[PDB]
Amino acid sequence: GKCRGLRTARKLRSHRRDQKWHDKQYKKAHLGTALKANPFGGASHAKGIVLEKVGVEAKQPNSAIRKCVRV
Amino acid sequence: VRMNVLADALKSINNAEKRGKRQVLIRPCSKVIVRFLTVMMKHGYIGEFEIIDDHRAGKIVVNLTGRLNKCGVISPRFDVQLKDLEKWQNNLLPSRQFGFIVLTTSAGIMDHEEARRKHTGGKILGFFF
Amino acid sequence: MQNDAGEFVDLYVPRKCSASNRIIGAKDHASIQMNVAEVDKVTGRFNGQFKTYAICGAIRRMGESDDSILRLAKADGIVSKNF
Amino acid sequence: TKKRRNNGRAKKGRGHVQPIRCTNCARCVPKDKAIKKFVIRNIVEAAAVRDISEASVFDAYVLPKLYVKLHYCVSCAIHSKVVRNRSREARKDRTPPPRFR
Amino acid sequence: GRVRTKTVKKAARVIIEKYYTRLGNDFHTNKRVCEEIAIIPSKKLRNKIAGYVTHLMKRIQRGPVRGISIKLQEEERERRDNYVPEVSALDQEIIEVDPDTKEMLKLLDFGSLSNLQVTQPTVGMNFKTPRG
Amino acid sequence: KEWLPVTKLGRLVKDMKIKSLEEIYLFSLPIKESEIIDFFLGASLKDEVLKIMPVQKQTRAGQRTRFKAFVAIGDYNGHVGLGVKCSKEVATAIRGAIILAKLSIVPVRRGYWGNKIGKPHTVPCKVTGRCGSVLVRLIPAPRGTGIVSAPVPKKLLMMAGIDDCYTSARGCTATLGNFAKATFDAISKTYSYLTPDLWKETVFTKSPYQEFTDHLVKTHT
Amino acid sequence: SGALDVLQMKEEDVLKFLAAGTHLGGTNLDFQMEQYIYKRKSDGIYIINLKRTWEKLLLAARAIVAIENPADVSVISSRNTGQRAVLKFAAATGATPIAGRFTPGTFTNQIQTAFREPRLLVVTDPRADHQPLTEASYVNLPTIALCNTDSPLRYVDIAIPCNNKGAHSVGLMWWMLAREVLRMRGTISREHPWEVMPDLYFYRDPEEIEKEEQAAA
Amino acid sequence: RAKWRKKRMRRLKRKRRKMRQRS
RNA sequence: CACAUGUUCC
RNA sequence: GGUUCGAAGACGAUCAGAUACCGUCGUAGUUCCGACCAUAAACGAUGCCGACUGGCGAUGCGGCGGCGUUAUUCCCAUGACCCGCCGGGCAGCUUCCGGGAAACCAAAGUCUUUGGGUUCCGGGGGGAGUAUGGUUGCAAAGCUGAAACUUAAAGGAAUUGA
Repeated sequence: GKCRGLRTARKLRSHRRDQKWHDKQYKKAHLGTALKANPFGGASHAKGIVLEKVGVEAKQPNSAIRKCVRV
Repeated sequence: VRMNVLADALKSINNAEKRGKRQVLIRPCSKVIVRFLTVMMKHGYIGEFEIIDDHRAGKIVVNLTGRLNKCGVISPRFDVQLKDLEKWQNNLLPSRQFGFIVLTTSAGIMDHEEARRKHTGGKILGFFF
Repeated sequence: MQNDAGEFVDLYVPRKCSASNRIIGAKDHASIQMNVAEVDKVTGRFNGQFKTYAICGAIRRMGESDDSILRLAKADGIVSKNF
Repeated sequence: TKKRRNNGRAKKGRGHVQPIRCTNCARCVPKDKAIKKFVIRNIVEAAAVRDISEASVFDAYVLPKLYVKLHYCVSCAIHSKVVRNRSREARKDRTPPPRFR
Repeated sequence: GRVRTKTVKKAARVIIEKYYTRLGNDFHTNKRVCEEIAIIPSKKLRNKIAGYVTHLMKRIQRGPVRGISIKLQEEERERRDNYVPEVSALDQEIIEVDPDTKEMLKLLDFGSLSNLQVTQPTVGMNFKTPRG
Repeated sequence: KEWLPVTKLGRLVKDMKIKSLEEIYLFSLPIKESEIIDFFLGASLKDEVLKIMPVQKQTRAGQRTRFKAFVAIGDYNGHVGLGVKCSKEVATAIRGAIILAKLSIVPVRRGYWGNKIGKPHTVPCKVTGRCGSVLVRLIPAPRGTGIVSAPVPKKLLMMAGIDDCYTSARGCTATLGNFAKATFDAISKTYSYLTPDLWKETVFTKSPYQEFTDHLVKTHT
Repeated sequence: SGALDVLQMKEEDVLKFLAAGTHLGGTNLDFQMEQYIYKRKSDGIYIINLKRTWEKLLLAARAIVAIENPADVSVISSRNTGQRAVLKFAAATGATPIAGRFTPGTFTNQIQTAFREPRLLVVTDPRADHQPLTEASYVNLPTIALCNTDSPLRYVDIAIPCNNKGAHSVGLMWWMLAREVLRMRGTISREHPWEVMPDLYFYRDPEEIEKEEQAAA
Repeated sequence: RAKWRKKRMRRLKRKRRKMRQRS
């Protein structure tokens, strides 16, 4: 790195501890706020009940009417 | 300021080896430095050296040949055992055809190939290839 | 380059520059052999033998070519030692 | 993308100098950044030099002169057509044009 | 309002190089000389080249031409390049020799010379152009 | 088919006076004729078109596109090279990369690893090559491992006959133009890097121009 | 060359350099020729050592005769000051001349008519002949350049310090070189001086050509 | 110009801080 | 001294 | 205390619209002192110390020596020029040193031939320097500082047309 001593280990991994949070992959897997916001809640499949049907207008040139469902 | 006596010595001679000088002037002379090049005397990588042994930090003038492409300095001085003398050469040396890792031990400053013989590793200095 | 048993396995041995004491690459397009004629000690005329030298292209592109060959020819006695 | 070594200014160790006002406009430019034309000017160009001579006091009276140090900015010098845009190979040529006429 | 192009100039020059001896000075004199020595497609093109043929000899009559290869001029340049002057100005009896050039000769093999003249050193060693 | 010689070293090929192309790369005289490699080692010289890529130029009237082909050449014994050609047609761009690929062959160094028994299988030392932002390294490998590298530099490494290879790269390797030529500098560095085996000073053989200068003025201009 | 009893610095050559103005240098200095300069005289002029001129002439004259074929040795003088000397050396020694207006591509284009592969190159000065030195790094060609105290030493293999500016000083250089290269090869002896005068190689201004012709008539 | 892209957010903050004290 | 703007896909 | 200039604001012209550019004013301000705030494209967009590596012409400080010129003319000695050099001070030209993606740089070089020492700081673009919390300030505001969500792009250098 930038500091190159022999007993700088606390200078080393504390200067690697806090920008691990600025990495998105480490922050996502260790901050539970998105885990709370995960509507699966740690799952992969979920049952659902329909209340209406919603037609979604598509994007820029590739345009159509998309069949979407309120769940 | 001046932190290392051996790192600046190898950087000064590598700055002139790419240029092609035959005689250079290195500002320090340490106990480690004067017997550091004696390893290259037994390996024939650099020509014979003359020093100015005075009441100051002496100046060493070494004869320059082309046999040493680059001598490397590592900072700081990591500890090396014989459970990992094969470990560094996988990332540090070009091969076992040539390339040398030098170490300073209780036997003295000495090479990894002969460190296998006397069975003593330890405090390390650098590598020349 | 020779093997365990002692046979030269390399397909050629590359040249060496005599100034910087380093080898010459296969695609070095500026390396030059200096061909120096031999002068007889009593006749002064051409003999039939040479004192060949070599210079690399990097020394040419900084400008230290002639200073080296003067030093190279001093050791071989071509340049006068009194100077 | 960087265009000059010194970016239109002749400041290398100052950091801060005294601004000066321009001439064509009132543009506030630092002194070592504006173009300083020390224009030399005779009072009458071609017309009255013969006309003063027939109404002067002494024999071959010498005419006085004006010395004003103009300070044009970047936009005011190009609007007065003094400086010119140059190729990047010819930008480094900072020698002044000669004084042939 | 007339410029000789590349086609006219390449046809006119090669005619002069090979057929110098057959050309004259008036335009009409060598105009029909060019008729027999080349295959000219049209009446106009023959008169176009031959004017520039006559235009170049006025350059030749003025003096030598850069882009031409004449055997006679080549021999005349060899006659003047191998011209022999009188005795050399390298071997004189009077030679200006600066004070600082003696001690390099004095420490050499021939210290004392015969036909040399020691000169005065120039007092005041200012030799550089003013700045600006 | 009937070759007319031009270059001075080119005449030396047909006179049966030079034994191999190794003496040319001893003296490193430049090569401009493309049949000399065919003459000596044109038996197993194998061609391969890497890729086609429609590079384009924007013009005032319409659009303007010309192609570009990449070729790795060699026999499976020490000699490989690279060829680059950007031409209008895919046929001429492919042959242009074929025809210049002879002109830029660099002999690689095969060396031993540990014991020196058998055949030289790997790179003698750790060397790298520099061009653009793509980095590549020739790392020695143990016996019987193979060319452990990306598929495009994998092809150029078994293209020379060097078998055990280890690599370590950095950069936008998707630009394989900058990635193939990075190996080219690395393999060319072996004959520029000084070896402790090659501390023996080289006796200077006399140049073939100097050796055969009598014949160089009697059979041509 | 080195301490050779046949090849000392000669008395009859002493008077030629002093009258010509060869030992005088320029106002400035190039960093390369520290060993080739004795001392600085008055009014900013350097002094070029004659012993260094003799020795570097021999090493230059070693390589000329070492190439046993003089038919493939090229000579360049793009400046008009060395024009007259070098042209007739092609006829005398056997060389191939490059006398002004050099064409780029003569060493890389196989289609050009003037496609050459010589063995040795002769340069009157590196500044006017920098373009020939460019292709010297692409094809392996030795060169000689007559260098001043300010001339660059880029892509120059063998260099001889002298004055490449004065008219009387330049034509002395090729004449003495021609007088030497004839001595190593078995054509002309060494005890007797050469019959041909050194004035034959001095470039003459066209002002004096029409003026000396007046003295003839 | 990005200078008043910042100043637009600055007017939003003064408006948003004033409704804090109203409650 | 003024001159602002030319609806989306290719 | 307000000379000049000049936010806000007013008036006269242009505009289809000026709440703008132009001109006439003109308040806070711009000037000084005592208390605040600590933001700038605070830029060399390039942290600090230290060894080495192209020359070249300069300039400034101090020191060394020297033909000579000019004043104290009345010289020793001091000054001003000229020649070099020494440590560094802002610097400048060239470049196949070398680096870089290139523009370019003698450092942005000594970097896969990877480690001289050390501080601050970034991890795709937005959301966002935002919410909240704490803290300084009379205030404007400053410092620290998110998340949900959204996107297959955002961006830098370079070539050619327009």
